Amino acid sequence: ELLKPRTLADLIRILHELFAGDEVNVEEVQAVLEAYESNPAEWALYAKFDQYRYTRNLVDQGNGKFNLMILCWGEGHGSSIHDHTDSHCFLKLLQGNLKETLFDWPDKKSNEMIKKSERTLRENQCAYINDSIGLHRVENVSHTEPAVSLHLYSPPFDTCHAFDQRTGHKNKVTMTFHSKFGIRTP
Ligand SMILES: [Fe+2]
Repeated sequence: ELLKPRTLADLIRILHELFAGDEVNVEEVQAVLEAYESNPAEWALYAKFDQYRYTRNLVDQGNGKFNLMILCWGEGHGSSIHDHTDSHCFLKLLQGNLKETLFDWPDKKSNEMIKKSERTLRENQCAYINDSIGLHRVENVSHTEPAVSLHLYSPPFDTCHAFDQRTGHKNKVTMTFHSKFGIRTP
């Protein structure tokens, strides 16, 4: 029975229960993420920014079924176009706005990937992506407001592919945590 999380802690407890089994219910997960009201005090600790690019901050390793991490996007910061390694990927805005651009999987040819769709994700909004849906690029296009987001991936994945918008070629990148449980990890 899905309850409203009062707090991040609560949220994380509910997530552990939802992931106790081995097959997830995406809707239910998205609904509890959406229902958590962003409270900066509760996650301030994980919101470590870098001047030059966005940072991944590990919050919870999830008894091995999922990662939960906070990302921090300075003004004009953005990701590349990427997939999610056959995993589920939820994303909640805790603060600010991100622009998400979805691409279709490139065909084997070398041509400019073309954007399926585009949308702004607002605070507390929770979005869901997986590889059957497509690839996406997330950016903070704001010139004045940093953005912070909450990301859940299940199962956890170390690496993903990044795509060249031009040719659609892809590289395996190994995602690195800026911090882990509130501790900076170079
Ligand atoms: Fe992503």
